[PDB]
Amino acid sequence: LMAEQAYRWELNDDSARFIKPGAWQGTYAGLLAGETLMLSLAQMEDAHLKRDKRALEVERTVSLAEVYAGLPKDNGPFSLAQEIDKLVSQGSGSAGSGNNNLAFGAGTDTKTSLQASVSFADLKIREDYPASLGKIRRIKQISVTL
Amino acid sequence: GNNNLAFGAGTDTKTSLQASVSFADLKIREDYPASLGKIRRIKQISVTLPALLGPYQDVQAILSYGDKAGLANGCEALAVSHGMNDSGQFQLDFNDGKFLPFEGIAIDQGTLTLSFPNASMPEKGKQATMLKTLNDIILHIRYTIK
Amino acid sequence: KTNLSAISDKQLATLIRKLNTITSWLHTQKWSVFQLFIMTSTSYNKTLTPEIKNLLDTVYHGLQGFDKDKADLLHVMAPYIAATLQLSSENVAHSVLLWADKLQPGDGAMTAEKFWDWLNTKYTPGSSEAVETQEHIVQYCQALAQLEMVYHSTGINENAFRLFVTKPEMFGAATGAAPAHDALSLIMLTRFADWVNALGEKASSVLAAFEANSLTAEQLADAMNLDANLLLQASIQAQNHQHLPPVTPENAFSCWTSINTILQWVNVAQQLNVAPQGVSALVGLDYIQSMKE
Repeated sequence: LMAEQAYRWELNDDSARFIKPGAWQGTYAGLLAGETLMLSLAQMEDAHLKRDKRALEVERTVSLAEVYAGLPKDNGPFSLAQEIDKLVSQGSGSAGSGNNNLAFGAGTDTKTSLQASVSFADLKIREDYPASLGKIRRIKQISVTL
Repeated sequence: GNNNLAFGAGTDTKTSLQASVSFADLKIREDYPASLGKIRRIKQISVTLPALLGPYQDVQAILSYGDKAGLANGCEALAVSHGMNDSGQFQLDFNDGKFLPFEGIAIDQGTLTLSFPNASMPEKGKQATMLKTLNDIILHIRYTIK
Repeated sequence: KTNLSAISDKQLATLIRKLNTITSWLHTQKWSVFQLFIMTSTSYNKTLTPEIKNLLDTVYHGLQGFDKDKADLLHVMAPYIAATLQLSSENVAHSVLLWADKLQPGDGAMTAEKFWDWLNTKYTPGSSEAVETQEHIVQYCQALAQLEMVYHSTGINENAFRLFVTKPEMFGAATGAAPAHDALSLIMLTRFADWVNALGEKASSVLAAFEANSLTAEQLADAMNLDANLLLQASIQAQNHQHLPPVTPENAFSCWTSINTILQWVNVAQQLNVAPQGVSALVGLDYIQSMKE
């Protein structure tokens, strides 16, 4: 069942379950129980390679000072230059709104920490390619530069 | 013919601009004596795009084959990310069991099409301003003789 | 079902003959009356048993995830039935399942599709619970086990049992009806098995020629080490005389009832140590009747 979670996360088939409860039977001392799991794993590997295909590896730079500077005006648009250097000097306050807000930590140990939040819904990355290129888009690796 | 440069036919590709070229016009089979070897097959196609991409800004473009049948599942197209001797993958390894994209494809016949999504300035496509700076395209064809 | 109080004299004589024949057959077979009643029984006990529970658990576990269009349900279900019901061969279980589907056992007519659907929906393995349809499931399982007791007691070969299940007409049962496990059918099945055993090594070719419409007098005579002319003339005499069911050249070696009639003629002729024409002359001596001269 740990290999089945690995399958259900390397692919997206959260519904697909291959391990059945019938592998052990106390009537017959549980004999041949392992060979039923061996068949289940063989079915899991066969379906796994049957469904797997080469995916288009892509990378995209996000400029956070642009994602906040371009913020729709129903939220207050701001460049990070003029709020980082006052929410430090005041140690307090907030800027922006929704999931794109920039503000200090809520919890008692985070009260000093300053965290900048952004929504992937506003990165709008799904617009950058035709839809028929592929229906599911998934992160491989997030790298940060400061 | 197959060397035309034109916009996409399908409803989502109507913004995308794709440049097609025939391997028959690359005439690569002429570059060596015939008795050196009768079959010539692609090992790896690399693309380079010497536009004036900005700092922390990138192109998106996608070169695809024409058959989509003879070849392993998903090996028929790779997408360029940054366009400087750049293939579709993040680390390429010739020792890996994976077939690289465009592997085993015959040189003599075939069509290669490179597409640029969101080209049309009437739709304010993200590439529109940068694609004007695009002068020329380079393919690095890794092919083997046997 | 017939009552002895209100019965005809000829009907009573027929009943006496039937009882005597069946008693003689049981004595030859070393069989008790209770065993014959069990093999010919139709009422089934509606009580869950550990053997039936194990059968249900094994079938449910094996058939889980089965796809109807991918393969036949009966063929997929056969191996688990063979394992649970203590069978030597898988195809014996497949034939038994076909026979049960034709019989539709129990008070609630049960079949493989209905059994599979009930197991898929209303069955929870490993727990003792009361289900309204559970008694019909038990009856169907009991019928399957009884048809095993049939197959093993008869001693017939697996492929001729398959033929009997699939084509009762070849065994001369009434056309278009499921084969009966009635004692009347049991005795003829036993006689067929005994004749096959008597054929010895030739049986392998004889049965193959019988399953096609291929068998002839000469091949069967070679098989039984009898004269071909003897079998041909016995068949001719059987065709000439009015049997019920009638014997015609196109069934004389195609239906088992016709082969049995011909063999009875041959046995009676060799008992009297005369040709079949001798028996033909004998049976003409109906001197105590008004039907004919």
